[PDB]
Amino acid sequence: PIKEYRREGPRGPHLVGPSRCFVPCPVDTVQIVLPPHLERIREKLAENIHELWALTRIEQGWTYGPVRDDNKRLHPCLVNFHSLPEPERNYNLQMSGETLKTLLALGCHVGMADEKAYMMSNGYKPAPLDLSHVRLTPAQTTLVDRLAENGHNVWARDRVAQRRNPRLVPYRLLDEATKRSNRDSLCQAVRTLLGYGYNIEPRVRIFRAEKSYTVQSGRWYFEFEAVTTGEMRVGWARPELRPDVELGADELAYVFNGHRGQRWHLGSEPFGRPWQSGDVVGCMIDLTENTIIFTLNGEVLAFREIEIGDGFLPVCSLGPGQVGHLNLGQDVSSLRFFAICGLQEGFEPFAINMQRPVTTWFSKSLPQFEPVPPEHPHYEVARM
Amino acid sequence: LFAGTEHRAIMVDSMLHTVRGRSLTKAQRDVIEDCLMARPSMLQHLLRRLVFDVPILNKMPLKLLTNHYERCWKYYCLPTGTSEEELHLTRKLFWGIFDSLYDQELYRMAMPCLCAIAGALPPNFDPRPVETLNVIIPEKLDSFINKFAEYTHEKWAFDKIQNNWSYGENVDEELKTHPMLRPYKTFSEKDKEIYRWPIKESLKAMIAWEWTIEKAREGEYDPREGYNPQPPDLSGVTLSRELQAMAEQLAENYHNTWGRKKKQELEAKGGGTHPLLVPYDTLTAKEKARDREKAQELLKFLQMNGYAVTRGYFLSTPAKVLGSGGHASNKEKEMIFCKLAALVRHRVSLFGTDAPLHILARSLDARTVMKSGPEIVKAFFESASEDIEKMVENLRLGKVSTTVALLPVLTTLFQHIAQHQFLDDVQVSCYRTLCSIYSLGTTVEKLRPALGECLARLAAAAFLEPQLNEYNACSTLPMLCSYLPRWWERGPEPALPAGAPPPCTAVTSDHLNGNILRIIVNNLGIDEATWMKRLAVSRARPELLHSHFIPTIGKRAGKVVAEEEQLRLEAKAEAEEGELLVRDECRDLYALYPLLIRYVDNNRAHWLPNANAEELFMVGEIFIYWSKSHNFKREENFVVQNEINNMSFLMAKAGDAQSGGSDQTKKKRRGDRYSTLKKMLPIGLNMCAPKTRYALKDVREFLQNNLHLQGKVEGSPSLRWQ
Repeated sequence: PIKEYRREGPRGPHLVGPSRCFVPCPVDTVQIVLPPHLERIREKLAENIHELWALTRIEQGWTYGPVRDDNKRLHPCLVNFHSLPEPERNYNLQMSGETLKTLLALGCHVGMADEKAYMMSNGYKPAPLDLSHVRLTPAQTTLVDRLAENGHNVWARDRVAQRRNPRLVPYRLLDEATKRSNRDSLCQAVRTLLGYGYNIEPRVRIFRAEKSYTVQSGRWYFEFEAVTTGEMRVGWARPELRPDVELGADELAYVFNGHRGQRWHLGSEPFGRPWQSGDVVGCMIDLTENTIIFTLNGEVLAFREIEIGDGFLPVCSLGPGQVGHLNLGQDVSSLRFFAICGLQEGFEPFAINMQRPVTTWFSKSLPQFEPVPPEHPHYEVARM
Repeated sequence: LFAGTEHRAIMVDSMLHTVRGRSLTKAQRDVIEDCLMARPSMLQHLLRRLVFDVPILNKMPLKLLTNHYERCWKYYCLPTGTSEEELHLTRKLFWGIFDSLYDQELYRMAMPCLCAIAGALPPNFDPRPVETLNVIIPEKLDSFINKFAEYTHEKWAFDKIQNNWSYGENVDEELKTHPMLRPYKTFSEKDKEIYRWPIKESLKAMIAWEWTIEKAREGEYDPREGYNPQPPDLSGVTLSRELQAMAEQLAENYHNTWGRKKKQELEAKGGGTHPLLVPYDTLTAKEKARDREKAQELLKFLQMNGYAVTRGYFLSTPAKVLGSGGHASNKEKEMIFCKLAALVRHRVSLFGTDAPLHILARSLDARTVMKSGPEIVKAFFESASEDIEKMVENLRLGKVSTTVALLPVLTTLFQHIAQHQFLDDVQVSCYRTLCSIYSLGTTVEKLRPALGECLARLAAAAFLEPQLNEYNACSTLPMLCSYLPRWWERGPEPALPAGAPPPCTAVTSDHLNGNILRIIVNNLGIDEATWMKRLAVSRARPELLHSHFIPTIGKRAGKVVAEEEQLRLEAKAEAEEGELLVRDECRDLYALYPLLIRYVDNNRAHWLPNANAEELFMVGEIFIYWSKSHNFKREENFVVQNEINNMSFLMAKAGDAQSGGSDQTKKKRRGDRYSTLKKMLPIGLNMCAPKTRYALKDVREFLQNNLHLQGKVEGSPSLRWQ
């Protein structure tokens, strides 16, 4: 149902929004240089890469011969790397030089940090070394995935002359099973370089309960289940708040953030825990004892010694993709969050007060005209 | 804000005059308090001119003003966590202060707070122009100087064309014409030198400083009357930060060449002084720009002609490398004055941990080198305890993010075997090693296995200090062979042996990451062991920390004994409460028992099963009353005073919350709609303001349960004093 700000769920109406929304455009790599002293490493890496490619084919049952046919398992490139002319050899050479050029593009310190250093097959079974013996750094693996992304996007750029093939999509958006090949060759080049000892160093929805329903007296408590982890921020805030300002960035708001736990009251203030998905926030505003206690599935963790300037309102705010189930009363809908720390402290669910479902408001992304107030960031008008 | 900066620079000038004694010191206290009172950024601009003054600070009075200003930079450090680079220069000045060697050490502590400001960054004048005329420029540049001087004519003319100036034989500023406005080709070479002179003197300054100037890359509003320049876009040329530094220092040359002459210009005359006769670092970039635009545009034209141009946050990490050199300098001191400055730097080392990628391991290697310079002292002296505090910070150094350092741990582990023959300060490093291990709990291996040889020396043997280290060091078929025997140790329930065995339970708790239920039984056994052991000294309090780890290892059936233990603590308390009543016509020992119950609250935290407690509707409510009965003893009075004695050697509401549920299961939901018996139970609380007589005013299912809320209301009355 397009964009949306709500969708129904088994526990109740989960809140959503604002969602998120291209054609491939790979960065140039050919302009990058991989100079002579490293060009020898280009030749060696091309040799070991062509060898590992030969293993990748032979494992599939490929066998050398004049024919290039796939079903017959016959292929010209299964001959010696030296024997291959720099075209047929370029398939494992130019890809390697472009690999290192892309490594330079990544800002890697891919110099000569270290000196460079089995089933029978039909006329060609060379062996190099045990490349897998050395563990890759995770950063190097992510960089390898960047190599797969850049090389595949470039392959799409070359294939752009030929609506569109399913393979002709950006690497970020294509299915992960398609990744499991370019990532494999990337792991091959990575185990080759590391095996040679080459180091590589590299619009927010707000939900407000209705102003008529604003609390101003007594103790109160609402809940917010969260279908998905992320930039959640749930708390109490004064009715006169302006939505255009990010929530929690001002004195008017008192909210606890989703990830990191950095609850806000005008600026950052870390506390609590980064809860896992499905955990209940369950905010507990307290008047007389002017504080706002917070919980995580009945696990108490906040803001203290406030004042009632015009009462308070039940407030929530979602991230770009985050989704959660705001909760407001109905003892049947009450679960782990209220059965424990709720009644014992005497705090009241809103449907104790009410029968009608509580309507709220939210800030549409849509710009609209609005008369300029005399107080503002002083874009002052002057009739004359 | 600029007026405030001016007044601040003026008061700073007064402090420089002070750098009438005590009164002027009061004026320095005035500038100090003024700095403390305060936009903060413009205040930091006045503190930027005062940062240049800080460069002038290193004099003792100036050091004191710099110290109070450093405290202002500590308040700035609080507020903040461009000018940050100047703060880095102030850090270099602090290292210079380290090179300078009482109160000065405290000033260095202020420079340690300034070092914390650097960590936030990581998150009369005496001009000395270099001689120029003595230096001889190579003559290959003359073709360039022709083009750039002709360009100077082009700019000086184009600026005139902006006001429509033109050639005219008579001088007149109002006629919009001037005689000098004639083509540069018409000028004699000597007249061309009028334009070339600042240029050639500038290049002579570049050669006197031996800055590179060599051939390389290739180099090439209505129209008005008279000569009509349309000057090449030198301003669009982009200098790098190095080239920006070079242009900034040529602007410094114009600030010195003219700056030295301007002094003498007013010396021979007997005249006063000029505003520009101030240190270059003090200058605002705009005052610098008057010469900088002349300086950059020269380098931009050199780059336009392709001449090579060189002098011929991340820095804070490089500053740590300088500290590593100081760590090497400390090793020179370790060979045994200069060491005392390093002892002064130890305070900064404590600040360095509060300050907090792969390069940081080199600093951790320096922290390992710091251990090398400390280990000799292990085998004034309070600095070693500060180094022991740094040893706590050494764990933070590992938390911040070679192989020989791991070998050093095997050496210190060997020292534990020497202890078996029969010092403690060397064992304090093991407490730091435990802190290093607690840091490792968040995250070669044979060197870690070398510690098992120490563990063999640990199990074989005041000794609690070394034993506590094992609890953190614990972070396995080999361990499994003795792990089953640990259950046999639980069957022991000789008090001294418990202190070491308790760490072994924590060791299994660290290994707990089903199988935990067996460890839970080991924990329940520890609960069954501590339950009797606490009925009897201070060593149990050491177990209370391990009991917290045992709580992390954690069983509702075990609570049935814990309730009986809490009741036994309460039934004994009934005599202890009577012990005070007996004296009406001591309890300090009970505070130690309360500390045992403080562990029970940590065990209650393991039960916080409190989630499961709502589903019970069990006997816990009666057990909570025992704690509530203890609360009555806490506000009878003497037991609360007894806790202060326990506090010298150094909650209940969570239990009370479950007690409130006694008013109810499904009936409790009806109480929400009552805005069922919870409402009537509240009426009983009104009667608590004034035992069975209150219940009669309203029954075993009610009057008994009401007594719990009534006693809790009495505890609430105890909380009413707050």
